[PDB]
Amino acid sequence: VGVGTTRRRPARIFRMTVGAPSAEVELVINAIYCQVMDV
Amino acid sequence: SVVTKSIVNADAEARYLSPGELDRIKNFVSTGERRLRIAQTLTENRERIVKQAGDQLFQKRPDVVSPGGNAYGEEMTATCLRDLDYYLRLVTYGIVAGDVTPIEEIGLVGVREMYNSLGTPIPAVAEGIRAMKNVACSLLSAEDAAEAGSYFDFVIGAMQ
Amino acid sequence: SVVTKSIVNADAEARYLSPGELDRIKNFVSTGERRLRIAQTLTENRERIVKQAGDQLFQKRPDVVSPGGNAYGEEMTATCLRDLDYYLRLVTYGIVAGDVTPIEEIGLVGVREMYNSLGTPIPAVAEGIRAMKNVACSLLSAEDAAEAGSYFDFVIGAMQ
Amino acid sequence: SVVTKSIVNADAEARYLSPGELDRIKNFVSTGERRLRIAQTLTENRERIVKQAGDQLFQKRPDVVSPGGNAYGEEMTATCLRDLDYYLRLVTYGIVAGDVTPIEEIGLVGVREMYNSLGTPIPAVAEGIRAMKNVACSLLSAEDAAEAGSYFDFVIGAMQ
Amino acid sequence: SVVTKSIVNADAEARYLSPGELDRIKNFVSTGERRLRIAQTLTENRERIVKQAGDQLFQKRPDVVSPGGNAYGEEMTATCLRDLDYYLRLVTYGIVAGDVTPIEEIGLVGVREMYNSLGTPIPAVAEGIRAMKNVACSLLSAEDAAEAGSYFDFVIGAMQ
Amino acid sequence: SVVTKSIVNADAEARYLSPGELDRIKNFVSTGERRLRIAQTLTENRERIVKQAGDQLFQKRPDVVSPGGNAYGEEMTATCLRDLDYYLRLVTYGIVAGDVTPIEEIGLVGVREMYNSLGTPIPAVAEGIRAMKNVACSLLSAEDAAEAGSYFDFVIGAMQ
Amino acid sequence: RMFKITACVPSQTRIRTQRELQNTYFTKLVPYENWFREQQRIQKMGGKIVKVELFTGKP
Amino acid sequence: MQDAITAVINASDVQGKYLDTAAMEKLKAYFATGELRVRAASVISANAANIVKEAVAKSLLYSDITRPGGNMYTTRRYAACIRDLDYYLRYATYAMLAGDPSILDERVLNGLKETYNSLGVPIAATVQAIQAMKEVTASLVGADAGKEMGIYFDYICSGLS
Amino acid sequence: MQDAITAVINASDVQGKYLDTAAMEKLKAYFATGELRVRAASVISANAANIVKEAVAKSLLYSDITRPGGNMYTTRRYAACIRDLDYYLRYATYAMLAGDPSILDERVLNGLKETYNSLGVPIAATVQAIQAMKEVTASLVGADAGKEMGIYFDYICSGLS
Amino acid sequence: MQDAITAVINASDVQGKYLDTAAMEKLKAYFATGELRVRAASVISANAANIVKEAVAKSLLYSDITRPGGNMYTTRRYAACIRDLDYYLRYATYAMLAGDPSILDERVLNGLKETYNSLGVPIAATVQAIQAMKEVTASLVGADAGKEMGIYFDYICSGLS
Amino acid sequence: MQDAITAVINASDVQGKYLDTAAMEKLKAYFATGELRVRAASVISANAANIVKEAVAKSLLYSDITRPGGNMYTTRRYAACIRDLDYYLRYATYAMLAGDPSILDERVLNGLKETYNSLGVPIAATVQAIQAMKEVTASLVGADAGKEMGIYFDYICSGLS
Amino acid sequence: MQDAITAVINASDVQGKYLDTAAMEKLKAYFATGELRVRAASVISANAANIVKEAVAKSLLYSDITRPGGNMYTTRRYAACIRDLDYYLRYATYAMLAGDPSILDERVLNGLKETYNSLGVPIAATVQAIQAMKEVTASLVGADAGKEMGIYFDYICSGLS
Ligand SMILES: CCC1=C(C)/C(=C/C2=NC(=C\c3[nH]c(/C=C4\NC(=O)[C@H](C)[C@H]4CC)c(C)c3CCC(=O)O)/C(CCC(=O)O)=C2C)NC1=O
Ligand SMILES: CCC1=C(C)/C(=C/C2=NC(=C\c3[nH]c(/C=C4\NC(=O)[C@H](C)[C@H]4CC)c(C)c3CCC(=O)O)/C(CCC(=O)O)=C2C)NC1=O
Ligand SMILES: CCC1=C(C)/C(=C/C2=NC(=C\c3[nH]c(/C=C4\NC(=O)[C@H](C)[C@H]4CC)c(C)c3CCC(=O)O)/C(CCC(=O)O)=C2C)NC1=O
Ligand SMILES: CCC1=C(C)/C(=C/C2=NC(=C\c3[nH]c(/C=C4\NC(=O)[C@H](C)[C@H]4CC)c(C)c3CCC(=O)O)/C(CCC(=O)O)=C2C)NC1=O
Ligand SMILES: CCC1=C(C)/C(=C/C2=NC(=C\c3[nH]c(/C=C4\NC(=O)[C@H](C)[C@H]4CC)c(C)c3CCC(=O)O)/C(CCC(=O)O)=C2C)NC1=O
Ligand SMILES: CCC1=C(C)/C(=C/C2=NC(=C\c3[nH]c(/C=C4\NC(=O)[C@H](C)[C@H]4CC)c(C)c3CCC(=O)O)/C(CCC(=O)O)=C2C)NC1=O
Ligand SMILES: CCC1=C(C)/C(=C/C2=NC(=C\c3[nH]c(/C=C4\NC(=O)[C@H](C)[C@H]4CC)c(C)c3CCC(=O)O)/C(CCC(=O)O)=C2C)NC1=O
Ligand SMILES: CCC1=C(C)/C(=C/C2=NC(=C\c3[nH]c(/C=C4\NC(=O)[C@H](C)[C@H]4CC)c(C)c3CCC(=O)O)/C(CCC(=O)O)=C2C)NC1=O
Repeated sequence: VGVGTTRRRPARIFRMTVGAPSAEVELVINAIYCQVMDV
Repeated sequence: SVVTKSIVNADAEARYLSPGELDRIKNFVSTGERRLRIAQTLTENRERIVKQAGDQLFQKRPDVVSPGGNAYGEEMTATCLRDLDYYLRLVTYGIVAGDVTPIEEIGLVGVREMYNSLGTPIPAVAEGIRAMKNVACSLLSAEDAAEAGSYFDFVIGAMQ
Repeated sequence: SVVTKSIVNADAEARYLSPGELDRIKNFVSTGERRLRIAQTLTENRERIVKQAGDQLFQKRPDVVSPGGNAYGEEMTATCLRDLDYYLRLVTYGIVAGDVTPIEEIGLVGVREMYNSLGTPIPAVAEGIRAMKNVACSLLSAEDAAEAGSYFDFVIGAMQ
Repeated sequence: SVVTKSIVNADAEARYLSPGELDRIKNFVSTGERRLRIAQTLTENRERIVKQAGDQLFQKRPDVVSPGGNAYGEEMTATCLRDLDYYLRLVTYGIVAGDVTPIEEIGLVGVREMYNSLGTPIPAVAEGIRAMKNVACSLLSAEDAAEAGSYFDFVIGAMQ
Repeated sequence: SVVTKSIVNADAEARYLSPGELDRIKNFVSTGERRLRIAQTLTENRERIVKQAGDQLFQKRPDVVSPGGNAYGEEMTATCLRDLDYYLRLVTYGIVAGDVTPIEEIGLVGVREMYNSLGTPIPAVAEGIRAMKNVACSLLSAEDAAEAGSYFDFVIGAMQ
Repeated sequence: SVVTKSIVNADAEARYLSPGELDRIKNFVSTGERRLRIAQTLTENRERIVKQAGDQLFQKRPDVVSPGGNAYGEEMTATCLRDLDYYLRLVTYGIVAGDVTPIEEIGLVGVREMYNSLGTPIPAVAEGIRAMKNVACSLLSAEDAAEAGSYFDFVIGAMQ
Repeated sequence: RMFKITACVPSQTRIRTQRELQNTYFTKLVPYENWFREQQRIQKMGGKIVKVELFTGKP
Repeated sequence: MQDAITAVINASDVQGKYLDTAAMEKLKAYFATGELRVRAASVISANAANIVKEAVAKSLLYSDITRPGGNMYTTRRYAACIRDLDYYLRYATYAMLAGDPSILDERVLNGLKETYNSLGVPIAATVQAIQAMKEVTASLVGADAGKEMGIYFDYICSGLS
Repeated sequence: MQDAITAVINASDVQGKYLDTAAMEKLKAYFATGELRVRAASVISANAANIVKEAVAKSLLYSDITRPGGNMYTTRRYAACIRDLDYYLRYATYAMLAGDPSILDERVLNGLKETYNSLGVPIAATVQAIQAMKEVTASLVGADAGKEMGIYFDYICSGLS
Repeated sequence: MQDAITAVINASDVQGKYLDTAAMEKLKAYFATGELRVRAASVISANAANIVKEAVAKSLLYSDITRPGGNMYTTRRYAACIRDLDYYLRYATYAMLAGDPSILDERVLNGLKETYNSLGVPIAATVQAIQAMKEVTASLVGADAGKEMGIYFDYICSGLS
Repeated sequence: MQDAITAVINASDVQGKYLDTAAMEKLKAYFATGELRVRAASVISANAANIVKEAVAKSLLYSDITRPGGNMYTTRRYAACIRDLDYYLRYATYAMLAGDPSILDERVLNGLKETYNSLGVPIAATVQAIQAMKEVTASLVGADAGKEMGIYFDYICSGLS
Repeated sequence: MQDAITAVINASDVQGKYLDTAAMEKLKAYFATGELRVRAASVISANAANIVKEAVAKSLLYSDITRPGGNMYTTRRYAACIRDLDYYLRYATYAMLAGDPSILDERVLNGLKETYNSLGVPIAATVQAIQAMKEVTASLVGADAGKEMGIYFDYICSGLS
């Protein structure tokens, strides 16, 4: 019985930060809605 | 591009490009000529594909093609076909790039708003994309058709 | 795996796997056999590879193994060889995986903190991995050395 | 300074310092003469302490002065002495302030990053700081050595 | 305690206790015997001081004692005096602790809301506290009165 | 205005004004004539109502008018009356507007702090406002008194 | 009514590995009530207030 | 932000006297006109999407701006262009209902011309399209409502400036 | 999350031994399955919306659940039901490609049953819908792909119930 | 921020030199005045509210600024006027006790002039109120304490400039 | 909040009584032993890194815990383990300075056992590591101070088990 | 951001026409250079610490900047200088992989001059250091990689303004 590396390893998440104007800006926008509001 | 997407992820992580990510870019370099050849074929047969797919789309959605639809009259149908041609050119650009992000910037952003402003039916646009996929399968090799079909499938989702 | 990294990106994007991402997964499927063969070679020559690497690392920085050094004494030198062997096994896992995902979760997250606590020199550990890279290139085929060298190089950069 | 830390707390509170906070200010005012006297001793014997501490550090960690160490050669060793002198003068400034905050602002923030990039061993630098503290204990009165030892120990902990 | 408040700040900053904070604790312990002697003197003379201060407060604010004031009638005046006595005991506890935190926990947190609910005049209560402070300063020895004055001044500021 | 407040809510929704909200605005348009006539009557009797309310307030709080009170002295009483009249004029403006929010923005925001700076009792100011409300109800018609009572109730809440 | 304020705060306490230039120098718009707390917070951080301007027409 | 009645109240507050009889007369006239304005505004809200489409057809349809590189020749650009026109219409509707264009100038026109100039969007061309939309909207709404629509369109012309 | 290759690597790390022959053939099984997996994933993405529509039509449409008071008898409720089904389908497609149920356990099936219970949405109704979606997906993907997709979807349905 | 000792240390750090006897004399002056400054600062804290009230009356007692249209002629405006002066007094008291004015300039003066210019509030009127506060604080605290309070108030006047 | 002196004050506050002789004696004892506690706490902070290194060497290292599959096999787990010991020591020394075991229960021991159980940390191994720290800390601090530190360390262990 | 392929796509989109044969030849040249660029980027990551060390030593070691009052005479400033230099090297390396400097200019060169002006750092001294780093990087990577790296570093030098 040996615990594998997945022993509370993956709780973290991708971090969304603003930047230069691109279509990815709406991905950041989506993230803001997705987290501040619980969609 | 594929390099653009991978570099975007790496820049967010603030890490130099990972070995696997670099390998992905190297694979893009290896298959660049084949991707360009497929794109050149699409551009070469662009007009014929447009005509055949237009006939199939009109058959699928007769009401739009007929008067009393969005493509009511020759002029309205021609404008609709011109918009479809712009879609096809964007699809060729995306297939050459290997990443659907350029196509998404060209057409996917606010696509629902544009279709609503025109009044035209989004499902019929999607059906036209499917007809283009069948024509592309006819005019491409089996390996080429699969990749082109994948990009076209992203286009179908964009139509929805 | 490379598929695992792509899945993580897709989950963040809240979208099905991109066509290009699936293409890289297909490339990983194709290269599974070659990667497994390279990993088998490393595992087969495991003892000699890290033995030569240990001699090279101790030659490059004799204070690791000298009196007053972190690994002074036979038992601590064997423990140093074990740490190198842990890294070698992780590199073999990563070569099979086709991505940095296996190594990053084991030996590339917080490794600086752990080594600082015990007292072992991080720069000397990095040099030891470099010595392993040279030995592996000697013991592998030219393009096998390139891929294995890439995974090794990510490990070395992580130590920095 | 003690006044500076009190000012920070007061800035957040937007309220006048409580009687206990004022008592802390009064204690610093009462011991200002003691702090100046201790600083007088340290500054007067500063150069001798630096040279003695250099001898002690080289004895305890000869690897630093050994071939391949950072302080190999007269120029590098002189740079080591200058760095130790900068730390000692910073300690004197902090002792005069009465709080480790002035020393922390001047240095020891990012010191790990800077020294590790330079290539000198952080543990060896910490050992030199410890030798300086021992020399100060020998050269100063016990009551002054208590305060001076405390500020020295804060520097040692930051180095760790 | 003052040491307790410093420990709270240190825990929030996620750092071991600062040398200055430790010095604050040492000074408080050294002065603790005098602090408790002053506190015991205040407790011993608490009743007489309470009576004198109550007379002075009524003289300064006759309307409050008179009908149409919060302390209208003997019973209302008695409840007013009881609240003052509880505040005096809390002030003694704060002086003994060497920090205003014990007094702040007991009262002055939401005290304005309590006064608004009851209708009792906050400025008159503050003046009564000031009268008690003057009488207590006269009653205590000069060194003890100096500390007691600071604690009482903090209470007066909370009242205002 | 009430329509303006509804417009602000509609702007936050980023949608055109709600059907019920527009109907309420139309009702306000009809009610404007009654509001104007009632306001004209209130303005005509404003001075007399102010004098009567001042006498009632002096009866309620003789101590405030007397020495040792906020209105002690002719000058202090005159400033008190000016504040009461300014609040009455603001109340008339708010009633004419039909929006309690405009009156709250102009005054009664932080009014407790303003009264604290002046030294006047908020409860005594409230009692004066209540006397003015009773006089205004008598001066106005029964329908006008009902609206005036609502505005006075908002003023009473601000006073408390 | 809101104010367009631009201020630059040095990140002395945390030498952030992730890109922090945007946070180091920024231009933002804050409500008039928000401006009191935001100016105090920027002062607490120690950043210099490059500019204060009023987007609203009337002072 | 200021209502029409609130603006009269603000003037009286600055004066330090109760609202004048002439100001009260202006408020009463505003209420009387507001009833008709409100009915027309409800009509405008119901046909807002149709009005936007008509203006876009009048100018944007079959235009060089629609042709590639015309600053509206993208899916994102087209969505933004239509959205900006609709937002201008909504803010103008609020201004017409209030009787004061101060709110529209305060938020919608606050640096909008400068931002559009930085973006490169043609402010004058958009203003011409907005004027055509204003004419059509005024015709549908009526003459009295067209007068209010004219005030909102004048604010739009100032925004073009 | 985990993959087939990643899970074998985890097991080897637990054991503390370099790649064995057993490890080699487990990994090789994943390598062989990759072609089937990726082809099926492309098909699933292409017909994803149609899959949801077919599943609810086969199971919950034209039923009391759709009729008033059935937890799906609102526009918002119906949209939410379709959304949750799409969430399960997307994570299941991920997990099918990955080869391991760790993704479904970590994200899809975390607290879902308790939240569904407190809301009052029927776990049994969701399970029936998931099985219907599995049937539609197997038909679209193909026989070999349907077997794997069945395993992953089975994990989601079993965890929900 | 800075203190007297901290400012001397900053100058010494820029110089790079060991502690100087002249710097020790300056620090000794700070230590010698610190005890009296601490007692005076406690007095200022005790009577802070009364000092603010007296200064507010001196500058604004039946003032035209209080009268309608005077920019302090609102409940919110009057409260804000009180609040700013109170904050300035507290920060100035801390600066006077510290013996260094740089912290006061950075925390309070930085951006204050720009904000006051945008608001349109009269800097000179605030400076007159600040001078009245300095006079009242000097009277309550004493002449020796008033000298330190005067230095802090002079820095406040410079910030108004 | 709870400290030794503060807890005596809090009990007296609940009674409402003025300071008793017994309360004065207990507070005097806290004042009396503060000197030894303070000096030892400074020593602990100075040699904190060496203490956790010694503790893991004496208890948690060169065993199955750090060998594969032992919950420390990976660098992430090892870093968290030494970090956890460091936090244990830091809050323990906080509490040792305070003199009251209540502080550690408020922060260190609030849900700690449940968290460790959920993550799979060996409770016994953590307890033995804490005991090893107790030996090392006693050696550095000295017997008189270490005995006081040992009581609060042991309270942490009791909370864990 | 932007890449070489993305730039070709942007030109084609502005044209509104399918890719020309000459444009395709430009894309083919990018594909040809990609292999060397990718290997060079991997080499840069492996020797990144060595590159930073050598460049920093050549630029400012044993200099007035290191000496007291030289603005790199604090440990925090020294670390921050290394951090800024490493960020410059890394972002430029990613741009070198892309083959297009637009991403580097947008991400790193926007507002950098204003921020450095506020910081007081010598942009010209940083430019000399970056040029020295370009020389060292060219030496380590090789001639072909050095030429592209030099062009990107020249773009960084232009952004230093
Ligand atoms: C680069 C991305 C992009 C696209 C794609 C785009 C499309 C686009 N489609 C338009 C209209 C239109 N689009 C359609 C579309 C259709 N009607 C049908 O019956 C079919 C189902 C369907 C296509 C097969 C029609 C009919 C119009 C004219 C609207 C009308 O006048 O009734 C117009 C307005 C007229 C014009 O071109 O000036 C644009 C700009 N604009 C863009 O910037
Ligand atoms: C309480 C709110 C609420 C609504 C409104 C609602 C509507 C609703 N409409 C449905 C079907 C449908 N709705 C339509 C609608 C139309 N087809 C047309 O040609 C017209 C343009 C249009 C109506 C005028 C059609 C055709 C179906 C059947 C779809 C099918 O199964 O093929 C269904 C699925 C079948 C079912 O009931 O199980 C629902 C749930 N459900 C709700 O909970
Ligand atoms: C871990 C991933 C995850 C899950 C599983 C999840 C489920 C989830 N489902 C919810 C509600 C809901 N879910 C349904 C779904 C259904 N209606 C039906 O008829 C079917 C039997 C069924 C599925 C097909 C409905 C109707 C609601 C309530 C919607 C409402 O009335 O507001 C809610 C409450 C918030 C809301 O209303 O959306 C959550 C959080 N959220 C998550 O983040
Ligand atoms: C337009 C909104 C508005 C209001 C209302 C307002 C009130 C206001 N009331 C004041 C004073 C005062 N207010 C009172 C009030 C009272 N004393 C009593 O005994 C009564 C219970 C009560 C009145 C019914 C008194 C006595 C003063 C003078 C106090 C002094 O300054 O010495 C002052 C200070 C002196 C001055 O005017 O400069 C202001 C500004 N300011 C405003 O901008
Ligand atoms: C670090 C301490 C600090 C300062 C100094 C500061 C300045 C400051 N003063 C303000 C407002 C204000 N300040 C005043 C002050 C005055 N009006 C007068 O007639 C007098 C001459 C004068 C007082 C002596 C007024 C009236 C406002 C409100 C402006 C308005 O809306 O009309 C505001 C706007 C936000 C608010 O309502 O607080 C700021 C930010 N902010 C701060 O955090
Ligand atoms: C999966 C990630 C991972 C790794 C790699 C790992 C290694 C590891 N190396 C250790 C020790 C050590 N590591 C070294 C390392 C070195 N000394 C030198 O001179 C060289 C420069 C260098 C290696 C080449 C030494 C000397 C020790 C023993 C320390 C001692 O007991 O004095 C220890 C502590 C003793 C023990 O095994 O209990 C661990 C856990 N643990 C992990 O969880
Ligand atoms: C005011 C705070 C502060 C400090 C402390 C500081 C340190 C500092 N140490 C340096 C170098 C150095 N530091 C060391 C340090 C050591 N080598 C050893 O063997 C010992 C263990 C140890 C000292 C006891 C060495 C050897 C160098 C020279 C590196 C080289 O030239 O290759 C340098 C670069 C050369 C120069 O001074 O120009 C700086 C700036 N800078 C600062 O602003
Ligand atoms: C997108 C990549 C990126 C860059 C380039 C960047 C620049 C940058 N450099 C900074 C600091 C700094 N940069 C330096 C740099 C130098 N001092 C010297 O003597 C040298 C000539 C030079 C280095 C070559 C210094 C000293 C500071 C600290 C200034 C301070 O707050 O005191 C800061 C302030 C915040 C911080 O501490 O990080 C930024 C934002 N930020 C970024 O996100």
